[PDB]
Amino acid sequence: DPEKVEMYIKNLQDDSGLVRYFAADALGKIGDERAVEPLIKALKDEDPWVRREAAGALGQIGDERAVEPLIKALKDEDRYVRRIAARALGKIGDERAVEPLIKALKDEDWQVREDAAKALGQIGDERAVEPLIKALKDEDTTVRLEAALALGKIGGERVRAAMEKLAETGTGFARKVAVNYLET
Amino acid sequence: TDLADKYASGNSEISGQELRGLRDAIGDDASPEDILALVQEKIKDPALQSTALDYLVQTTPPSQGKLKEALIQARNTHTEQFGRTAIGAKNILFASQEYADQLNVSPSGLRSLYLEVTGDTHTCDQLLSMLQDRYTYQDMAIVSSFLMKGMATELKVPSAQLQVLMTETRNLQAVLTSYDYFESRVPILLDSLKAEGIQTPSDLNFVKVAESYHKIINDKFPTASKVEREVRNLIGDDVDSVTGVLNLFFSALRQTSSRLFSSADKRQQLGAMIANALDAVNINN
Amino acid sequence: MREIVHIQAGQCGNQIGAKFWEVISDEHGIDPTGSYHGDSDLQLERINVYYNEATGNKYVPRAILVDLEPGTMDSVRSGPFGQIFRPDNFVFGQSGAGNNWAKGHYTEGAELVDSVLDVVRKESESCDCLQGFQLTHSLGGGTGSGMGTLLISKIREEYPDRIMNTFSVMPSPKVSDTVVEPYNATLSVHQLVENTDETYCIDNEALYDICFRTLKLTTPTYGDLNHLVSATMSGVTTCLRFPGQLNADLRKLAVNMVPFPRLHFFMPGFAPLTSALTVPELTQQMFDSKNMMAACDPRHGRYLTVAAIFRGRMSMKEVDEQMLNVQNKNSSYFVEWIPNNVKTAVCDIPPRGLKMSATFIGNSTAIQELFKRISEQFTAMFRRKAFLHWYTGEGMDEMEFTEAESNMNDLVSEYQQYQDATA
Amino acid sequence: RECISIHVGQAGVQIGNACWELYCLEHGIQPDGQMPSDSFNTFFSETGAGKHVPRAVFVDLEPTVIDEVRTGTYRQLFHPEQLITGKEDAANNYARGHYTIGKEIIDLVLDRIRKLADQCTGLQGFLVFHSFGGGTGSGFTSLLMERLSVDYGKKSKLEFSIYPAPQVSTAVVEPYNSILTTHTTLEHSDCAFMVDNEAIYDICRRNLDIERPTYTNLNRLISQIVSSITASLRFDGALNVDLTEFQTNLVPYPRIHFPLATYAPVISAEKAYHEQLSVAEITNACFEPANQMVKCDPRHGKYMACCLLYRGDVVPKDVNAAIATIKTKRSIQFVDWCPTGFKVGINYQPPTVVPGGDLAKVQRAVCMLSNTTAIAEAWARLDHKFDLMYAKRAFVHWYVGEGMEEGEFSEAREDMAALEKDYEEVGV
Ligand SMILES: Nc1nc2c(ncn2[C@@H]2O[C@H](COP(=O)(O)OP(=O)(O)OP(=O)(O)O)[C@@H](O)[C@H]2O)c(=O)[nH]1
Ligand SMILES: Nc1nc2c(ncn2[C@@H]2O[C@H](COP(=O)(O)OP(=O)(O)OP(=O)(O)O)[C@@H](O)[C@H]2O)c(=O)[nH]1
Ligand SMILES: [Mg+2]
Ligand SMILES: [Mg+2]
Repeated sequence: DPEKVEMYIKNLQDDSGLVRYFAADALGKIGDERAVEPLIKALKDEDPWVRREAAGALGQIGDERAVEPLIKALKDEDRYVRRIAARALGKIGDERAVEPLIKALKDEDWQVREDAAKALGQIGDERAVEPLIKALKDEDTTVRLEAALALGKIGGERVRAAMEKLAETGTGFARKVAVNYLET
Repeated sequence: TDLADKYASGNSEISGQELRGLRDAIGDDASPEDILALVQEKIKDPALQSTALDYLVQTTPPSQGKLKEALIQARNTHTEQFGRTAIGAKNILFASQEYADQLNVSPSGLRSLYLEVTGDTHTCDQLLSMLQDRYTYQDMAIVSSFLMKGMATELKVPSAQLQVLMTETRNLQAVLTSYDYFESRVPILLDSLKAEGIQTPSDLNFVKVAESYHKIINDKFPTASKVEREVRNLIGDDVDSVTGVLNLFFSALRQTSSRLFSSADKRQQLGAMIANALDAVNINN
Repeated sequence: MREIVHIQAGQCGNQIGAKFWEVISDEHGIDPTGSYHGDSDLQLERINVYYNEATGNKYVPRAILVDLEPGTMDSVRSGPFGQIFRPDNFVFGQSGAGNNWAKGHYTEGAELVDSVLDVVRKESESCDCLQGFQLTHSLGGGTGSGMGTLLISKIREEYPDRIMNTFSVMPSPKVSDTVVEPYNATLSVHQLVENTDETYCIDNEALYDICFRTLKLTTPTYGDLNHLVSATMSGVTTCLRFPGQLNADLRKLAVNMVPFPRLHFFMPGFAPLTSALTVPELTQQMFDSKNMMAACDPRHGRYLTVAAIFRGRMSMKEVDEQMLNVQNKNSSYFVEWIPNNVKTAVCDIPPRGLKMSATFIGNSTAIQELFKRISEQFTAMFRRKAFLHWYTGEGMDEMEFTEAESNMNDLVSEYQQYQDATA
Repeated sequence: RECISIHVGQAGVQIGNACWELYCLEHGIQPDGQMPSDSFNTFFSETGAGKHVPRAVFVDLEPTVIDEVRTGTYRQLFHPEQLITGKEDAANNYARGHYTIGKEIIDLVLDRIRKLADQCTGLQGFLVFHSFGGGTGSGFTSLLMERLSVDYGKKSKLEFSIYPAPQVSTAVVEPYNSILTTHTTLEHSDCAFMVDNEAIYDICRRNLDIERPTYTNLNRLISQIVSSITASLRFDGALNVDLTEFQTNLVPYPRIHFPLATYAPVISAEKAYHEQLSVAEITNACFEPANQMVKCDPRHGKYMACCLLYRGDVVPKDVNAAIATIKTKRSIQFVDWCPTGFKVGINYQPPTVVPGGDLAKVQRAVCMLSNTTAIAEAWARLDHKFDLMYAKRAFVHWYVGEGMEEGEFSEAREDMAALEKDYEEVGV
């Protein structure tokens, strides 16, 4: 309803974090465009539950306005805010997010690196081919698995050339990915 | 037990017997004059007479409107006659009897003394001199406690006057406490001097020592020279004797009641004075 | 419910108070410089109760040191842990009441009190949540008794919502030769019965008797008595300083120990006195008349409430069993009309030198024996109207002697009524 | 569909921790709210980011207990505003929890509950966890129950009360707090599940073989029984699918709303290998007073209601067969104006155990809920201890000092005397 949306938009200013975090979650679920500028303001909330919910909400709406503010949320102090901002950027599918997500592939937290790889696969920009190839050598097995899956969504000549090189000079998992995905 | 026994209870000066004897002696048609005559016959003490009259007015039912009014008028007349002599002494009856027992004296005598003391403006010194002429030092302190009990109980009366008299009596008590300090410590000092072969004035006692101490503290403008001078005049010129007493006076100063000092400064000034005197009588170690 | 403000008044207060600091500081691993050099994280768990943290993590006692006698400043400072105390927290006078209660309560003491209250105020502000106050003093003197009970009343008017708990040293002829002590003890008991929430009765008669009879010390000194006081104080404050369920704060202990507001005088006990002891031997000794710090026979009354504190590494199955036996075997000495009145507490950190110890806190109707002893000593003097002018001279009046006498005899009668109270 | 849980005081907060630890395991939610991937949504709100947040509020007048939740493993499970604390506790004094201290925090707690209620599409009611003996558990709970009755009128309020037991009991005054809270909560609770610490302590010692059980040992046992009671609300169920279904199936007389919970099997982790117990065996154990969580004898009273809540590998025919045996063998006398039947529920979700935990994993379990007049035995124990102390007016001054008039004590006792007479009157 148009009223439920304005009510929740008003709740994004409430003193109570319980009210703000709920309002951001609710606005994401409603998906009304009117909530995009107030949700962008919520990405700067003191409470990390509200920031996380706002990032998630913005990804669910899918509006381009959220791209530059979500790119700055990839540098958030909170690992769950970062991981959700990466998820959201992949959901939106905007090319502007490719270079910041390539940097997030090198995050200290593996759930952020994993969501960055998934997002890069979702976006499907060729600039992600070489960084995702490097992520096949990540210490985390699930990050390596998502980087191989992501390259599978990209495909093409950059993918073929990178696989031909890895099947020749690469070792372990990356070598196996290059031989197996080359057959596919 | 009746009102007469309630009145006689704790009252070492009246029996329920004499009170009943008095009430029974007073007829219903007894004029205020008749009542007083009877009260006066059986009871010589105005305090006890007034006490008896309270008993009489109080033991009389309002049914005997004429008698109670006559008794009331008699008591009013007796109170008009004696005023404080009856009422004041009556007020402190317990106190006078309690201390009369401790002193093994007459309670009436103490009540008379009390009224005497409280009948006019008296300074501590006036009180001290007034008591030393009547009591042993031992007994004086006890007497002072009777007067204090009596005055405190007079919260029922020369209000303003008693307040001043109480301040003066407290001063008196503070002085006596000081004399007690010297009483116990002077022999020790004299014995210690004697033990070291130091001959001291044969008559030297705590009073003379204490009196010298008080002349010093009450001195209008005391000096270390005046202090040493008084001490030398007191115990002589033996360095250890003078030192001993000055040390005793210095020790005494810390123990003397604050009320005996014109200010906090006065106590410190005296200490400095005594310390300076002790230094003067220590040059030749 | 966190910080406690400690105050020590007079010679006895400062002597017993300094041994208390020496003892708990060593228990919590603090050296006289206020630096923590401990062994367990439990030592610092409830450290904020008695200590304030300085920059450099220098733990300083929340202690106010008072005496009208200036000499006590030096006695404290020259002591073992004398350095640890805050220099601003030393409130000292120019005199020393000389065993006169009126001097400490009305004259010299009432002059210094405002300066003390200023120090109590500043220590109470740097308190997140103040529990209450704890005073160490002797009832026999002039400063500890008179000024101490003036302070109690003055603190109660300023902090009415806070617990006021004291360690009051009862005078004894066997220890102090001063005549007027029954006056100062009777005039103080009168205040304590109306202004404190819980009072630990450290009786110098019991302390002398323990050193003389049990420890075999033929000529006991204050040092020997104080060794017993420090151990008792260390044990009765164990539930306060270390983590726990039972009697954790002054009010939780008050609500469990005080059935009637005036009946708040405790008989402290401690085992073992001398320095291979089992839980049954510890339970047996801790209840024993021979080990009580107040000269009362427990068999002369009944216990209204009891708090038993076991320290060390021992079986909790054994302690629960031994405490239950000590009650079902001695049923008649415990008040029938207060169910489950004996609450037991276990602390794994034992006191220095012992591998196992037990501290007892009893609210026994047999404490009336202690007050009766003081009333008998008092009556005999007040009968002759002895030394009255020393007190009346300082401003007070005879009625306050008669009021103190009546109040203490009413307290003894009150204990007796609950001793005889049939369920 | 939603239920809001309120955890009051130490016993409530610490039981809630054991409960939520179990609910999380039962539904496969990690302590960060994430679930590696709808029934359990009645207890957990769901966020787009992945989080499942307990619909719970934790209140204590002192911070120390909740501060441990705030810094614990479950610190990210709850939003901080769901964890509320004061500065000074109730010092085991009902009057402090109800009047003095409680009055300060009540308004905040209520607003936080309202914020939770506003995130509900159809709030069923409240589940309240607290002790009887504590000042906050007794005093603050009754204050809150009074205020919830106003704010959420026609909404069910179900309790989980910790009946005091000398073994663990930290206060002499616990009998007073128990009678006082139960008097003021009586007309504001719709159903109350009492948990007698002596019973749970005895089960830990006998069955779980823990010589000196800690509150942690007890709580894991309480939370198994709590989980069994609330399983119907968290899983697609047939019996007690509603908070209202609890009253309708267990509370025929409304003051008499204290059902006796019995759980079987409670096997030690140490015991396995052992032969797994059948539907017949676990049902038989429900009629053994050793397995009751309130110490009393149903063989001394009469039943008003009886619910059998099975969990695990249990087949309907086996349950019918097991019930049939119990009807013919046991003395299950029902009150003269009631149904002779046993309401049955089966949840095919196996019982969940806490990894490590003193309790062993079982193939099948049962929690029987009975409304027996025998529960008045537990009221009588409490009432006697109250009577002994009140006659001498012992400790009463503590309460009067904290905004409570002495008359409230007598009034409370009079309501207890009436409750005892009510259980007597049912017995005909
Ligand atoms: N156990 C114990 N009792 C003490 C100690 N010092 C003095 N006492 C006792 O304390 C009582 C006298 O009180 P004091 O502390 O000396 O007096 P005060 O409070 O300092 O007051 P002033 O005399 O004016 O200095 C007597 O009963 C002494 O036996 C001590 O170190 N330990
Ligand atoms: N089973 C169980 N009982 C508990 C627990 N914690 C405390 N209790 C019991 O609860 C009673 C004491 O009440 P508490 O709830 O702890 O105290 P509170 O609610 O915080 O109240 P105050 O601390 O007095 O303000 C006693 O009967 C304890 O045995 C727990 O973890 N488990
Ligand atoms: Mg001294
Ligand atoms: Mg608590």
